[PDB]
Amino acid sequence: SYNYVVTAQKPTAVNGCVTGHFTSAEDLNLLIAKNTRLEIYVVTAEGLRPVKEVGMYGKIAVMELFRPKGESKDLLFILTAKYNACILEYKQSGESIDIITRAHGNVQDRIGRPSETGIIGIIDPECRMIGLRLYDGLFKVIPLDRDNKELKAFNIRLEELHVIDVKFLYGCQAPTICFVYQDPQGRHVKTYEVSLREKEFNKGPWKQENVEAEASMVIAVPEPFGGAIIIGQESITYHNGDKYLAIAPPIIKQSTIVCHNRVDPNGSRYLLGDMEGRLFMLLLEKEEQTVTLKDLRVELLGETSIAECLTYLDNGVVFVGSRLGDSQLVKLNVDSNEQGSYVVAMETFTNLGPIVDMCVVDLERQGQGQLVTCSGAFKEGSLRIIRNLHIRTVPLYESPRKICYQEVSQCFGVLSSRIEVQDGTTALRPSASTQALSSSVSSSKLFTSFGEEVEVHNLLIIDQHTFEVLHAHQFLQNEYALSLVSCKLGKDPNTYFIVGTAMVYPEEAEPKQGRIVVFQYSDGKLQTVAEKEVKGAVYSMVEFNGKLLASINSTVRLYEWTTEKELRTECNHYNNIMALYLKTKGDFILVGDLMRSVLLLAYKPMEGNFEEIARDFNPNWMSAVEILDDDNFLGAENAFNLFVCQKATTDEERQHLQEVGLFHLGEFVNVFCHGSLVMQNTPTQGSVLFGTVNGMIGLVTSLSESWYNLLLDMQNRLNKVIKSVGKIEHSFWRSFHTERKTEPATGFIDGDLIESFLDISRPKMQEVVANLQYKREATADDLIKVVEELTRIH
Amino acid sequence: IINFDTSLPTSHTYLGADMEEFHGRTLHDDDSCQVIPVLPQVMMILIPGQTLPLQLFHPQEVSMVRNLIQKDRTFAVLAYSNEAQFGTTAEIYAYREEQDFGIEIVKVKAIGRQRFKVLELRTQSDGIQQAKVQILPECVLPSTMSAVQLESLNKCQIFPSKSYKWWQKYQKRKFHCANLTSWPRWLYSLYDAETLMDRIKKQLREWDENLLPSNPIDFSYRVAACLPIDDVLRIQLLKIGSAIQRLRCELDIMNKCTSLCCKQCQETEITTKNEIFSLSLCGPMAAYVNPHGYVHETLTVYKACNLNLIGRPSTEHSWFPGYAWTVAQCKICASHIGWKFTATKKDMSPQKFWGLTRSALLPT
Amino acid sequence: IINFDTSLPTSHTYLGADMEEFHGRTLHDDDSCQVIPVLPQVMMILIPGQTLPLQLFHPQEVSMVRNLIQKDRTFAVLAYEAQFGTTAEIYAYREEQDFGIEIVKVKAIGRQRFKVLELRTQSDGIQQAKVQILPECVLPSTMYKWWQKYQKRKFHCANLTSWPRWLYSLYDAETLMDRIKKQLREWDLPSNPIDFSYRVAACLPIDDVLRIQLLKIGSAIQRLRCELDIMNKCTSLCCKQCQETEITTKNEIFSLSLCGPMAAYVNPHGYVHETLTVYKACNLNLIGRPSTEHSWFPGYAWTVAQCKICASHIGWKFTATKKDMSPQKFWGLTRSALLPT
Ligand SMILES: O=C1CC[C@H](N2Cc3ccc(N4CCC5(CCN(C(=O)c6ccccc6)CC5)C4)cc3C2=O)C(=O)N1
Ligand SMILES: O=C1CC[C@H](N2Cc3ccc(N4CCC5(CCN(C(=O)c6ccccc6)CC5)C4)cc3C2=O)C(=O)N1
Ligand SMILES: [Zn+2]
Ligand SMILES: [Zn+2]
Repeated sequence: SYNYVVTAQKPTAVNGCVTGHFTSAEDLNLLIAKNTRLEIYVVTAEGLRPVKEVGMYGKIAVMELFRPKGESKDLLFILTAKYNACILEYKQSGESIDIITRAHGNVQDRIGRPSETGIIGIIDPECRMIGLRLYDGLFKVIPLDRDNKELKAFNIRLEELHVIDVKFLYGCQAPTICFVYQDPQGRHVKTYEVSLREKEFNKGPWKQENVEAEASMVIAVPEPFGGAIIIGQESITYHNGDKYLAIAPPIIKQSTIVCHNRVDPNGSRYLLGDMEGRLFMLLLEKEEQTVTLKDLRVELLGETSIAECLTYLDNGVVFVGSRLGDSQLVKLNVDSNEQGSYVVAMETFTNLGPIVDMCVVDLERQGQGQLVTCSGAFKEGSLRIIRNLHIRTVPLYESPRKICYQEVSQCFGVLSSRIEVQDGTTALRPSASTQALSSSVSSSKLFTSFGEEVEVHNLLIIDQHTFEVLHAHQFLQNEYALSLVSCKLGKDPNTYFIVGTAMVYPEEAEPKQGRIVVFQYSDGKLQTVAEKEVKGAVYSMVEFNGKLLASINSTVRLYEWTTEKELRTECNHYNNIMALYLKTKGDFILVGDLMRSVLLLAYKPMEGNFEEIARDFNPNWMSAVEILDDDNFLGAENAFNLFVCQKATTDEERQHLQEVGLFHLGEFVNVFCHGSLVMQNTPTQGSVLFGTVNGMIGLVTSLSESWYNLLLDMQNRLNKVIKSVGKIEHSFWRSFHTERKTEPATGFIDGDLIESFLDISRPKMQEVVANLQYKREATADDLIKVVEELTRIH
Repeated sequence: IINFDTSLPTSHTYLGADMEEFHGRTLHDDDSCQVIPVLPQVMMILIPGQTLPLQLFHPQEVSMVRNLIQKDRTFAVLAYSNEAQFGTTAEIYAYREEQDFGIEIVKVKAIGRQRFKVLELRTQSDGIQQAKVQILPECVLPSTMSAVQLESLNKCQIFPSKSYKWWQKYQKRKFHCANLTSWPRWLYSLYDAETLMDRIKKQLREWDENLLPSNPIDFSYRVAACLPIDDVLRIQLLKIGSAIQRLRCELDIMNKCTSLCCKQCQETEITTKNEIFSLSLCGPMAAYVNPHGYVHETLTVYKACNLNLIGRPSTEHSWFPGYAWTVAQCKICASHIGWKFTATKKDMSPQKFWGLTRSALLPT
Repeated sequence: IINFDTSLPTSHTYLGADMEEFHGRTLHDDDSCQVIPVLPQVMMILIPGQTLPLQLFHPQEVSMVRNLIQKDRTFAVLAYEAQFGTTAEIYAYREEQDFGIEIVKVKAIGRQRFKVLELRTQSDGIQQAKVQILPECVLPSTMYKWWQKYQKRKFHCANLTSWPRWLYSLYDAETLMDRIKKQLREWDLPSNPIDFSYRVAACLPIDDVLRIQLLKIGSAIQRLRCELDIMNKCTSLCCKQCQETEITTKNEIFSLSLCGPMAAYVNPHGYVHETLTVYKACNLNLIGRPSTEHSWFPGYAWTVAQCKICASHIGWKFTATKKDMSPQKFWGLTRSALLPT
């Protein structure tokens, strides 16, 4: 197969952010790594002024600024999820700006296990080295002398396998790392010194100590305090040799603290962010003797969006980078409002991620598709309407899970979940499911502890013009609503919302009970028309030639809509695999599970049953599947890959799917769906939009062999002209990647690389197009036409 | 109450002491192809990590094993389904030749290491088969959350371990970032190695009141080897290549099974799954050798029905030291089902159990 | 040509050494009626004079044997319901604790026939048969060159009766014994016709009912005649289960022990097999490995053999452990698994 992937929406989720002096020695700069995009803004009194945006050939996992002696302005160290490490400089001359790669390399180890706490990266305050923690038991040191342009790095054996967090301590003449680790004895802080001359560890300056059982965060306090601050779920403690302080404030006991940022360069104030969206200030009280820390205290500053990271810019202005919601710029006041909150929101940066579901609808009857997506989670949940790129937000204040569109009723059916607290049960905030115009509760006759969280699931009918919540139907207690389709069944002319559910109880592992409920939205209200119990969870459902195909645990079942308006079984097919993914085209049914096992059944209408046309089982986590056409099946695979499988005259060979395409997308695709955002009515056939966890929307189409070969040759020619930031190979970037498995990319064209052909100057175009055969010899003026025609598909 | 030393059966002391022992595991790259001798008379499905004793007397196999001890101490055991498509390589880890009772017999204790698919068999001039096979790898998958995990709470991936509320906290905290995907936490729990292993441990302990390793791969292999299951599902588990899939299939098979009957007359219920108890530390069922070189997959149960005792008790070559055996056979059709083991001393326990040969039973 | 000492199988050296022996004979009266214990498990038509090796392990049987050595050393074996039987007298005995239990291994030489009057049981589980000692109908004289003159002399007076001279030559102990001995020359004895007939009857492969017949036959001449009819009638031996799988013929039968072509041997688990030795056997597949453990014929290693049509155990293949032995190989077929044709 020959496919072409392009990005219609770049990633929006902020996975990291730092602040420093990068662009100049006087301007204050904010650097944001979203997924693969680096964004450099200049901090100004008016807000932010974006100076540059760059694309990396890798997922930024570590990003830190540092200034070694003799460097006028900060350098930027970046590490990617494939372990490409680079040190970069910001070089400017006039209106031209570009990023110099001061050094680069790959710092992977051919053997070893990646940590279960993840990649950790740090820089010594004196810039004497860079320390990484990638595999258990090994601490990788990169000396930072200017002759290390290849980033040669050496490992050191760590006797403590389970390291939680690590930092470089300030005020140390010998590079010292303070880290928190866990053993069957509990959790302990421990400090080492690092010797580059002897290439090994030495005893640290102060002794090992025991800390909270769930202590998980380490802060390196600058001078004159020094020492470190260990933060857990109950207490905040401070260790510096002899000095030892501890507090157990009651305001942090509700949620874990997952990010921090120093506010003052002397270390007197810190900002802390919890999991739920609370923002605290931690204050270090200073006493003069030498200067020693007097006391600690925590003040709840307010509530922000669920913060992935924080950074204090200046003048009481804080940027909150969020993965689950829109990023924020918030002001910090000296006195609280009437609501007792010190935090005021100033600006909001849109974030479509995570996109868990979406649908293509032509709302305006205009021939231009629009994309409605379910974004965010918890209080940040939202609906997004995306069109040709313009985005409109509709906040729900609860998690949206599934979405479908009904034209006969002009409304969207959205599954949603909200978290309540057992106290009966109580809500935490007003949301769409509780602010609906009309509401109902499931009254089916079929079928804990204080303070615990419980999930309440709802079906919301939302108008398509104002996006007001017309109706809200709450399901049974302990009922998880999994699927949602809108379809006509049998001879009946009415359209329905069909919801598949499961009954989940903590004492049971695999659901044994579930329902298929049929709702009709008529004259402003919702009504259950049928309800069929099932011995298993209804994981997915589709409409199949006017019948209903549903996946119940390890079974696939065909239902018919009887004249009495009840669901009558037609046939069952049993599989070794749970049918999480259920796709239909024509009479062909694609069945997938979470372990990459793919199966292809077909329907024999005369025989009225299902038989296995083809099969392809191979252990790997699979996050989505799609049917490109009768023969080709697209899927998203672990490590952020895309695969394309294909359907000898031999029965055994004919029954096996052969993988014909592999690609590394660098994104976690949540949903595939057929559609487009461009005026309907090509060199390309088909259009599949996919949505990912980081908010990036992509398009996959199919090419001809002539076009595929032409664009592949263009790719190989461009990979020799384009200067990749960090000097990462594009062919290395796009190589299909998996745990200890790496293959070259095949069957896919990187549409972003191709579409970058226009940006390069004409001399570079002349360089690229030389000796390329169009059977005429090609010319840049023809490849311009080709690339424009390819770019006009989104 | 049990006080019998559960490490005694695993030693296979009935073969004897002073046996030569070897160390040094010999592994083959997990996707290549190799030529391996096939033991002719071993009609048994061997699963990795499972001991296999043998007493070989044919000159063919004796010469083979004498050669093998001087080379890679590895042979192949084909998982015949009726006709071989998959098998397991066994590595010799104990060895001794004797000239007992007028012939040279070589006794070897071997262990299953790797699985393979059978590409071709070639019957050498010796009447022996050499198998050209391709090694199969163990597909070890990462956590389902490693791809979608949020960095800021990667610090919360290390748990203090010491119970139900603990597993509820475990599900809540490990699969938090399951909110980013399109599936719930409980759905991901059905594919987690730890939860599957814990479920299997509990579900076994429901049968065996007095009731395994810690890594998921060894756990899955041990559970597959020690189940009261027929040959078809045994091969099904053998050809499954992932620890998670193997654990899930083991849990399903474990739930479904209900009873065991006599194979020649299927309506004669010999026992039920609740009598199965583990008298050895290797599990409820294990492979032993009788004095004439026939391997029996004996399953220990507490109570058996419709069995007639036959012959004198004897403590000769006993597979469970400290116990005798009386030949037990079905009372409806008089077909051998196993032996009835009894204590030779007082103060021991159990004073009675039944070792049923797997090939004489049929699940139902 | 045989160099193998044929007196080894008759001594049952597989039951071990240091076995205590009981010299002296005990016999009941010719017509007296006595009550005798019965071995509950052993099914066998024991013929007088025949040796029966036993290994009893049941507590009841061991107890009763222990109380027999105190009394007369006799017990009973029924023909099998049982109308006839034979008493068996112990003459060698031992008790041991081998392999976890108390087992008594003994040897019993059948002595006298009897007809069962009553069978009674005891709470101990063993049975007592109140029986009558069947007597023997010894008869007087009814009236090649040496035997030509013998037939000339002994049957002259036949001219005075209504039967020819030659016909009385078929009902004489000496002529019939000569014919039987001449027929046994190929295979390989007591002179008194009773003992000769008893020894001949116990070494035939015939099925059970024929043996019950011969046991109930009350005269020496009649028993000899029936034995000869059988030796000249039974042509082949076939699998009992199949009834058509031919195992061997009467020409291959040979006497490897001085007791005759057939003899009773006990295996390690106290099972009595009546083994017939033969040079050649057919239609048999060998199972397992050769072994010399508990070998009934010292210096030979046995190998299970079973019918290839039905996989029913027929016997064992004995193969010499050392070279320069004669015969190098032979077969021992258990009579219980055969059927003459
Ligand atoms: O805890 C335990 C459980 C018991 C187990 N045991 C002991 C044992 C001993 C011996 C044989 N045999 C199997 C083969 C064998 C069969 C019998 N034989 C004939 O000649 C023959 C065949 C048919 C009819 C009459 C006689 C000798 C050869 C002997 C098998 C076994 C066996 O499984 C064990 O070792 N320990
Ligand atoms: O010259 C000779 C000729 C051979 C003869 N021999 C040796 C011998 C040894 C042993 C048994 N056995 C008969 C009873 C026995 C049967 C096997 N066993 C199971 O457990 C078992 C049963 C069925 C299937 C799997 C295993 C143990 C008990 C052992 C019988 C015999 C016998 O006849 C002899 O002594 N010398
Ligand atoms: Zn039976
Ligand atoms: Zn037969």
